[PDB]
Amino acid sequence: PHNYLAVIKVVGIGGGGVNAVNRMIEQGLKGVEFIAINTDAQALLMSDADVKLDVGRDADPEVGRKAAEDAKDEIEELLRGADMVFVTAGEGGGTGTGGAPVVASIARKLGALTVGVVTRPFSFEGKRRSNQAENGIAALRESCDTLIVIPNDRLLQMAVSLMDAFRSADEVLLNGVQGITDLITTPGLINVDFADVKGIMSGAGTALMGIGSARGEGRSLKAAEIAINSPLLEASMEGAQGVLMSIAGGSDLGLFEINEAASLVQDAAHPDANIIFGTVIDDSLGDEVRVTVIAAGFDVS
Amino acid sequence: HNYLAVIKVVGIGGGGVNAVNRMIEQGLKGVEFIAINTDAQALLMSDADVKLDVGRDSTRGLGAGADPEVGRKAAEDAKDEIEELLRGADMVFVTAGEGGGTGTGGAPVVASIARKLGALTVGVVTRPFSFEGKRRSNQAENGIAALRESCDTLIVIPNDRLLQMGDAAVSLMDAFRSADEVLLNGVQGITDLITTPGLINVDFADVKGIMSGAGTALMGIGSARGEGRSLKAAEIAINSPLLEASMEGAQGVLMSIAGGSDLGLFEINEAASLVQDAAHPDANIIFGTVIDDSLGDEVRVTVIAAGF
Ligand SMILES: Nc1nc2c(ncn2[C@@H]2O[C@H](COP(=O)(O)OP(=O)(O)OP(O)(O)=S)[C@@H](O)[C@H]2O)c(=O)[nH]1
Repeated sequence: PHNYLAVIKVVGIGGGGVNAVNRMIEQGLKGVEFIAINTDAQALLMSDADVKLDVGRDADPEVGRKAAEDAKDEIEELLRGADMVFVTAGEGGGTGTGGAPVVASIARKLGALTVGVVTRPFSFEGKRRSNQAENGIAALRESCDTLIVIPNDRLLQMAVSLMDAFRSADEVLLNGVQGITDLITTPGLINVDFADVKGIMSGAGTALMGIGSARGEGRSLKAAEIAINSPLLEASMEGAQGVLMSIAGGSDLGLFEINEAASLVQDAAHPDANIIFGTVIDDSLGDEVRVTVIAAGFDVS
Repeated sequence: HNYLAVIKVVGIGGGGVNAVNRMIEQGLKGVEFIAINTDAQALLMSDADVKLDVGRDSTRGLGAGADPEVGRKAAEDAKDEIEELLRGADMVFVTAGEGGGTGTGGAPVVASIARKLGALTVGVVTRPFSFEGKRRSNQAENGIAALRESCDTLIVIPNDRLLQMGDAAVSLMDAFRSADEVLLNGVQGITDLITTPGLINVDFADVKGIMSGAGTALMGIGSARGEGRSLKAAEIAINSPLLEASMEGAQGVLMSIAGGSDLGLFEINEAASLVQDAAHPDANIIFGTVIDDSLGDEVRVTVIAAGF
């Protein structure tokens, strides 16, 4: 599936996934195609995504899986020609959890680089029966090139109130897509080869994410140090066999400070890691920079 | 506190969704608008930020047939989904016209979810006009009782009182537009204190303090222009037919006065002094101001009375 404009499709499925996609649209995530797949028969969350599919008209993960399988031909036509496909059921469970692995499985058989994004709920939300959430991860993992896992519990170490906890979760979920897609789609001083992104993420397994932000003097080293040490990475970093790092910032981000952060991440990473590094121009940020680190794979000693 | 409060306004059922459309058309700022209904077509014409169609198999997109139990089940069936839309709100408004199936039965579900999450939860609903018939009146009564259980504060506006206000409504359509406007005035009279304060700043913490667990409430509205406007608008508000002449009895009162950026303390204080004198001798009264540079020489007073 060769392209020089990388075709990136972002699929939100189920109520939480469509809601995640609506937030990306509302925040102006650029360069990707949004697809909203509703999986529930009794309700429909509307969306401004350019492409929409209501497979429900026909809160169990099993119900979502069969609804998605029932619509496999339509989903495939929707995904055909993508170089990369993100799939997420977003926050909360339900039918989207059963549908996401089917979308992933189809994207991968098509040859797209297939990236799942899945959240672990906060421990205080309790647990609905049969271990559903943890079976959704395992199903998603069997059919993704890379599954990015966001353990929401680790956000309470980044003092957090309940509303702040929920909002922090929504924002890091949006970053699990945007951090990577911006690096591919929006030019910075340091640009990356999509084939290198593919070499890092194809068949790579589960990955964790870290984020950091800083302003003013020494901002790049500071934000990179926060990101590399993020509790959301759960110390995945020293074993990771593949590391992707993106620095978003204004047009005036200097080569020297860019290179300082690049050097820090190479020191932090396993000696044998592939490291993909680049920058993103976002003039809306003033003097803030924002760093995303994706750490994929594991040390096998 | 420098805290940025997140406010979500839910309209559920046809009347609630039309009220939310009116809030959007009048430029109410600082809040996210959510529309919930049992009719995919009506929702298509909503301008809300989030639109959720519920009860699709039970109603097949034609509303609850005036049956509140149908509306309750459609909302409850979509509880996890509604909760994920509300997650993160500091304050939630639930607005509807009581008396039909979708709003009557579904509003208490929305409010219970928001309350369980700990958001300050404010209902703003109408009673149907008496000419709509006794079944709608009874259904609304029951829906209001259920909603009151789920809200921190529930503001109830009787549509019958609207007919004693303003000019004689030409037509059913204009009367319901008047209902839309008063539901907007009830939401905006509170949220603009938080989102666009004037000289006397009443913030989210202050509003939570007086509206948490306050119970059933009434509203009055008044506006005037030119010389003596603040005293005039405040007197209209506290005599409002909507307040059912209950200002004297209220032990909790929130008042907001909106005016241009040149609304000054003398004027503000003249209106507050008027309202203090008409209030219960033990009333807790919070006075706040709103900047609204679109108003001209006009000021708008809103009074929320609770604690009877
Ligand atoms: N504010 C406002 N209220 C309305 C409007 N139309 C009707 N109402 C009031 O709202 C009440 C409930 O009507 P409506 O909201 O349309 O029903 P519903 O909740 O959607 O219930 P349904 O599914 O059985 S049709 C009516 O009895 C009437 O008093 C409107 O356009 N704006």
